[PDB]
Amino acid sequence: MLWGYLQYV
Amino acid sequence: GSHSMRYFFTSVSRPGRGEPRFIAVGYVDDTQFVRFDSDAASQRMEPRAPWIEQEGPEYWDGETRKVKAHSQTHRVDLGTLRGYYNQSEAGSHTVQRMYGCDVGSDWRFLRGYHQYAYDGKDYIALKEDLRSWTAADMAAQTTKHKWEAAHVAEQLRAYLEGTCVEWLRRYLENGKETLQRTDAPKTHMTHHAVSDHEATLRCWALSFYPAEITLTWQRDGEDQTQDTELVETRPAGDGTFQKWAAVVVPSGQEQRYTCHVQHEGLPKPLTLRWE
Amino acid sequence: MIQRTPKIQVYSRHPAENGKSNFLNCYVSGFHPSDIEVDLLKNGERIEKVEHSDLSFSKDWSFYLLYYTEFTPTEKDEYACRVNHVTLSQPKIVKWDRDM
Repeated sequence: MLWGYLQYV
Repeated sequence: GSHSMRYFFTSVSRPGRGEPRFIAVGYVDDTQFVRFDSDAASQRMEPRAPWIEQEGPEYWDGETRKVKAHSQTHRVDLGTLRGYYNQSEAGSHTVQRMYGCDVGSDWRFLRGYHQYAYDGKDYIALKEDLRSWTAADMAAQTTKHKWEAAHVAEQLRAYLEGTCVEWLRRYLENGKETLQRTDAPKTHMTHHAVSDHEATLRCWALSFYPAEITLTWQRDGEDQTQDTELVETRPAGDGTFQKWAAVVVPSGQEQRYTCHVQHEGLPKPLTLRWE
Repeated sequence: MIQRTPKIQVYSRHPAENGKSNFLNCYVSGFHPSDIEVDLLKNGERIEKVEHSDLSFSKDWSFYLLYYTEFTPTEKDEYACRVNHVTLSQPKIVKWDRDM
């Protein structure tokens, strides 16, 4: 299951 | 034994040929189980192992929703990084991201990881302690600082210690017959004459799982690392793996040479000899 | 920018036996960037029905792909893998040896 809480560089 | 779940994401810009390519794959140990490709027709996360096809529409919809969100952040990332490195709009660049987690043989959280590359070199990575970041360039310090302020490592640690390993164990249970299997290598040797005074002895390991294997030759029990041609372990296409190791044997010396195979699927290591 | 040359292996999935159906593999690995052209050849001409795996990458960030097609080996037919990449000044051809 993927992480759902991504962020920009 | 130990197990892992790992997601691999590649984004590649294509200036003047539309949106960036985005490809996501997920693996448990050496078995691929999901894919997404932005250039494919479906626009869904898709099953690649038979045991994950049993997950219902809630799973597939949610993984599709998340993978498309990953695709969009990487799209913005390509633009951000190009600005960070003062690069022109014309060239094609590459971002790669990998994260996932390991459990040990007690099935408890062992290791967690997250790393990111720009144009094939390290850009930023989560440290072993899951609290801080290692930033390669001066450009990556801007990212490090952004991520520290938004407490990303805290949120990531929670995933790696919680969701990541819980779903790993679920997959290991659900796909028991595929993922908790070992296929022992099926082994043979071939012999082919170089000339009149020497011959190549090749030791083969086929149809094995998982990919981890040691294949070595010895002469009179002394290891021949420097004199062995060893190929990269390669996929058979059916979920198993292949490897070989070869040595050049002078005439009359075949009996001096032993090939040694170590693999998790073997009751004890093998010692093979041409005779 | 970083550029790494593909390593190439061409091999069958099962030990090759004339008249018995099999899969011919071209495994490309160790390469960067990910744009690569791979063709399977049968007596020098391009095989049409060729599939490949989904792009993934190794610990050092370099890419790998398996290209593959259903085939039935015969005593006379020769197979090969032809690869082009930015690191190669010309397409590199590797012949299938039913022994490597």
